Amino acid sequence: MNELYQLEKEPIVGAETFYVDGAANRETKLGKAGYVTNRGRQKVVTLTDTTNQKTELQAIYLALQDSGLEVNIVTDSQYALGIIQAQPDQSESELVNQIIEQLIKKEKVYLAWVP
Repeated sequence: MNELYQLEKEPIVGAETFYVDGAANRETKLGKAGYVTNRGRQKVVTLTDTTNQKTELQAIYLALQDSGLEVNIVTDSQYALGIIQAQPDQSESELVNQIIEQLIKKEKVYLAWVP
């Protein structure tokens, strides 16, 4: 079963707004994810063996975890919000997974973007 979320087109009036951020140093694999909210709450967690993509997603997860039943979340990561947006499209994820499975089984493959 493909369970779907519903997002608001505008901020929820009166709801806590979490400004979330995350970053992972490419060399140490050590990242920090966290938020500051309009109501003056702040949290910063540390993640071991992580990537930029994962910490940015983690920051959103934290906000969802620590927020009430109504919540506004502003991320500085286009990537994280993009992953979430694409999640409901089961067909696309299948297509992409099947490409990757094909790539795995090839003995040699040159794959390149040529403008």
